[PDB]
Amino acid sequence: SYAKKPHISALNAPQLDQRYKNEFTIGAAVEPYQLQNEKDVQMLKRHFNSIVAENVMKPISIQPEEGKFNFEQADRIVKFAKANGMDIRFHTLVWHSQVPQWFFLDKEGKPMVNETDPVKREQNKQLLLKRLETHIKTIVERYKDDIKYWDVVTEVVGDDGKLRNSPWYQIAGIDYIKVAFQAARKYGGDNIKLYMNDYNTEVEPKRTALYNLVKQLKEEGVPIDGIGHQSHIQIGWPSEAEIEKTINMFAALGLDNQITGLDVSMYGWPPRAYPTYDAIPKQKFLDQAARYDRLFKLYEKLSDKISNVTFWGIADNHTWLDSRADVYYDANGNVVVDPNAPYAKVEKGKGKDAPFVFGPDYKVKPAYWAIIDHK
Ligand SMILES: [Cl-]
Ligand SMILES: [Cl-]
Ligand SMILES: [Zn+2]
Ligand SMILES: [Zn+2]
Ligand SMILES: [Zn+2]
Ligand SMILES: [Zn+2]
Ligand SMILES: [Zn+2]
Ligand SMILES: [Zn+2]
Repeated sequence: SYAKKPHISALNAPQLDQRYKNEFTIGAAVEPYQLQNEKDVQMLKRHFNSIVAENVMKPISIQPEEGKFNFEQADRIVKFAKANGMDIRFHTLVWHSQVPQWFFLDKEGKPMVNETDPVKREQNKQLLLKRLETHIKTIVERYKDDIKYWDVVTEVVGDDGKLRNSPWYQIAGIDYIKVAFQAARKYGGDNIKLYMNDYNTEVEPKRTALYNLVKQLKEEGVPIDGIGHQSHIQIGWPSEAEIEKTINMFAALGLDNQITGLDVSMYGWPPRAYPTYDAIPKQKFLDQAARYDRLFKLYEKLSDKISNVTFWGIADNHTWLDSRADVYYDANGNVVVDPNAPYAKVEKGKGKDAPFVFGPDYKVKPAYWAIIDHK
């Protein structure tokens, strides 16, 4: 939506959070070093009223060894948020990735998943659940008065619609999920909001499996306040109709919905990326802008069911999507972006994606104009 609107500096542009302030908060995911960078600091102060840690609040960053709690990096994000009146989301108490291996070792240092004895497997379950509770307890006791929104568990449903068979599930079964939420509520109180977080929440069979899991846990009294939709999406997929169906489905259970990791990739899956930002054709940005136009119009339509929309980054110069931006080369060394075309080699994670409404020079993209307006 609109290429005649100028590529002005985002520090001079109408504030994104103020545009949406009655509909939902607008958040950004950050690393502590960005709080020491003038442009990123000015971007966060100008456009965002919610914040989340890209990495420093994941389990391995918080307790990389048992009894070793590293809160300094997370503290810096909390301090910045409080000084600027930003909501805080905690990502994340429990996850099968970026999680320290000491959790899943038995008393003799051996992997719990390998235990054959049912008596010892039960002891390992209780040990893991005790470690889980202490991890959550320590974190929540420190941050309960500062952080309102919590991703308690992340990605616990597999893309096959079964519970993800992580070491958490192998060792302790479904109880690790129940214990995670119960501990967060116990040590954090009734005012913090507890979320189950996942990607491809729009996609069956994961969507209905997520729905059934949360419905069952809540019937058993497990405290779950909402769903965190990572929303790592493409220009085409998933459709707005299916996003709407998903939000409505979980809202019918009385759940809040938060969009926790929004980025609109320029590519399909697996991605065939351009090697640089400059090589991305202008038309891609127009296609992205129209997708963003439709997307935020739908979020506004559903604003009574969505409390927050967070982008997984600030501006196009820094995005985890670059780690997936594989560049395919044909036999002559020319870049191949057509998903079906011949190619000879791939350079994994070497290309550039462009997923936000702010460009890598901190100037606004056509996607910005598409969501700042009221059309
Ligand atoms: Cl309004
Ligand atoms: Cl990253
Ligand atoms: Zn309004
Ligand atoms: Zn603001
Ligand atoms: Zn360049
Ligand atoms: Zn709302
Ligand atoms: Zn990053
Ligand atoms: Zn619009």
